[PDB]
Amino acid sequence: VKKFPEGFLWGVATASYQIEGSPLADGAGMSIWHTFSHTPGNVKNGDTGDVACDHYNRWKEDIEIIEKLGVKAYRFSISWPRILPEGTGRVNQKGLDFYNRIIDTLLEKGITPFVTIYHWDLPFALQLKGGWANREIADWFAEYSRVLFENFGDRVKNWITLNEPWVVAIVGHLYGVHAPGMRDIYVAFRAVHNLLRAHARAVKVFRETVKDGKIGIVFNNGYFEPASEKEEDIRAVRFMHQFNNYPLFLNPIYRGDYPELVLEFAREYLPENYKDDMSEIQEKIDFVGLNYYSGHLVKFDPDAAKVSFVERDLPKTAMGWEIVPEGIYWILKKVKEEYNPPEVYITENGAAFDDVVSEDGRVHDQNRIDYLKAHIGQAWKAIQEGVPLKGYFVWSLLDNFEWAEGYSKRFGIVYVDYSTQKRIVKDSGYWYSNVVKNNGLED
Ligand SMILES: OC[C@H]1N/C(=N\O)[C@H](O)[C@@H](O)[C@@H]1O
Ligand SMILES: [Ca+2]
Ligand SMILES: [Ca+2]
Repeated sequence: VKKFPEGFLWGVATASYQIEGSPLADGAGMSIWHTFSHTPGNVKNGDTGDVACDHYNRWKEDIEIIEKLGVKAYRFSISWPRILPEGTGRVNQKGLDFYNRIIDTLLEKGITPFVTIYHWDLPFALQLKGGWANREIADWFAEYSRVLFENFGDRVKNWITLNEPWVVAIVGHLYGVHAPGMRDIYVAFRAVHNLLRAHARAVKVFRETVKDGKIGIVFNNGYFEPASEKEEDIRAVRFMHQFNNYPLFLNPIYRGDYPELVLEFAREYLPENYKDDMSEIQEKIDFVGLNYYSGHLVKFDPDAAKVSFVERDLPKTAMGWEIVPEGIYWILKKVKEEYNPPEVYITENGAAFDDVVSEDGRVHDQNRIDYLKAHIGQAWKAIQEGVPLKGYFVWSLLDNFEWAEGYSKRFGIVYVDYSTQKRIVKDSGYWYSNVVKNNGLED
């Protein structure tokens, strides 16, 4: 048996664009995901968030499923352009109303809300003004955040500024695979820097507006292992960890500069006097959220950021991602070793598999159970070794719009039949309910 600490938080997570649908309802402005997904070629099958899980209408029934499963924390995001259709200026009361109903219902049911302020659905109106490339986004994001704090901070006490700023910056502005779909390395590093500035401004106003609250920030992480003992491969691993994982943002937040290998690689792409902003970027945070899915074997490659991945014969998910549960232990140990944050959450962990509804009307996803069990066990090991891990959130409550992969990839512990919008709790859902009941793993 592996019992967690008594106050441990077990949650499920979603994001607004992935589940809500009705992106233009009730006065909402377009987001960059609306325009990106409506551009032919950008998303598999031409899928969009126009309907998704229809959570905009079905939110009450989905919360009843959270209650049914016995889960006591729900991490969800707020759509910026539902709240401020033009990004700044006009506040849309019906956008506030939508989230107020969710928040009030969660509290009535004793489910703790964790609110992600930004999970990639930037207002299109702000992208026309450069989006994350524009230094002024620190002001725009501070404005938006203040609206949320003033409206919701009486009830919501646990907040996240940004989901995965690395992905926002690099995947959105260097690889061009996510909205706003750009390929410019100078823009991408200015986005990294503005994301830190925006985050820090939001925390600063949080201290004025939610004096009894806690605020943090969420990073994607992978477990990188070297293909050989060659110094060049060891160094390539170090680079991937400093660039792709939490240090890109936590070295600034905790130490006041970007990590060594990031500076070596990218100093020419950063704003000239970027260091002027580092004093503000050090604004104190209450917790760090780490997302974790997969591991990669890495090699130096002069033809590649000089790093290529080496495919391994390891079990994989429907995303093609290698299943390496020890990486969740490694990343937790490493965050403590490097930055010693006072509190850490696993803010996403999960897996996509090819789910089907059998004749019994059930969804038998033993592969998803095995995945979640292995990673939860490794998280438990990290706790035994002193990592201040305070909670774990499964990605996701619901099958949903998987960004550029569209609806083809199912990460839910609840299946969604998109023709009828019927929800079917998967075996992993029943499994996880039992994990919450036992406060850990029982065999
Ligand atoms: O790719 C799965 C999941 N993983 C994520 N980050 O690693 C995103 O936050 C989330 O929106 C996405 O659906
Ligand atoms: Ca109920
Ligand atoms: Ca300064």
